Amino acid sequence: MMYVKLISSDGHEFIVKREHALTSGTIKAMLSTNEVNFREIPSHVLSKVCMYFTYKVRYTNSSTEIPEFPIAPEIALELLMAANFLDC
Amino acid sequence: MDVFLMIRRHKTTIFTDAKESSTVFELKRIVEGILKRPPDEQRLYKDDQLLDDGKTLGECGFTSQTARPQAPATVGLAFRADTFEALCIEPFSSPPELPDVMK
Amino acid sequence: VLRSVNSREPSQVIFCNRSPRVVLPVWLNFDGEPQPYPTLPPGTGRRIHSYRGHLWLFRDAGTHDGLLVNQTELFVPSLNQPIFANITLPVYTLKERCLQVVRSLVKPENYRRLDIVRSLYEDLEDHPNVQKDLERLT
Ligand SMILES: Cc1ncsc1-c1ccc(CNC(=O)[C@@H]2C[C@@H](O)CN2C(=O)c2cccc(N)c2C)cc1
Repeated sequence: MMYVKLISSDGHEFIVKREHALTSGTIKAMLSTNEVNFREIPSHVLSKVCMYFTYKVRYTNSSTEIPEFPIAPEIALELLMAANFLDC
Repeated sequence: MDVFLMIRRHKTTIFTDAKESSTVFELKRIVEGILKRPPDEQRLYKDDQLLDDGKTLGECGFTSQTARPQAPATVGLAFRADTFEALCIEPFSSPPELPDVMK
Repeated sequence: VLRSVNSREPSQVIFCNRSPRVVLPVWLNFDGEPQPYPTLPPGTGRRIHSYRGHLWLFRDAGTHDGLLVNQTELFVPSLNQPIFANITLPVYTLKERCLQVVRSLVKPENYRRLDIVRSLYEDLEDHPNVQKDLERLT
């Protein structure tokens, strides 16, 4: 269907558009019952990953003047680790 | 004008977008298609404020410049069990302390 | 290969910084050597004198992060009314944006002290640089 579920290590369930989640080659491989469990990605990180999907779809080619994607210093290392695993 | 939202209930977070001109009821129809609960079994909130069905998202304070793709606005959600449960949103996990090397 | 053409034909340009970064314009000279030019604060514009066939690129002045100009990497002034050069942020990959934030918080001597896989230490150390972008070239 139109949406997929991404579950964080702490059990938060993130429901996102399939097309948004398929932007990650890792998630695409993990999907192929429309649900993926991330045993190592906590909610304060996975919520940011979902916000990145929305940002990327909205600002890719183009409409001009792209804002900066914000990342709080406290989440930066774990988000880097997740972006590296997800190929984001 | 598109608005970007997080519809949150307990440990569930729906990432979706809607028009600023769209209604609270139309957002319940979106929730219904995902969570399989009709609009009459739903209550939508802006912080602690119960949102009225016929009001637009824009009138409810969800604007294109505040409900951003990279920083979406939160809409609270509560279901009817028949009585409605109290609004409850589980916080996301707390980030660890900044490493010495990062501070 | 990547060098300005010595046309000697004037071309007026507007460098318009539509990014939240301090912008470093870089002119590629006749030998293909990068020449840095004065910086542009976040939302500023400058009317500058350049030449047809001259090559320019735009970087973040502090970190050397890559920027786009008219939605591409290189800007070449054409026949003139001044030519508008719209400098913007690219949609960085989440990994590249994360690497940018980590580099802004940790001194390069301290990258090795981070609890991350070796390949990430190498990604942090492989900071953006004009020379590496110029090569290649293909
Ligand atoms: C004020 C400002 N803020 C951001 S940039 C900037 C600025 C400042 C000065 C200029 C003057 N124009 C140039 O120096 C142009 C530019 C290039 O085309 C080279 N070029 C030449 O005059 C030229 C020509 C032949 C050989 C060589 N060696 C050069 C330098 C232009 C831009």
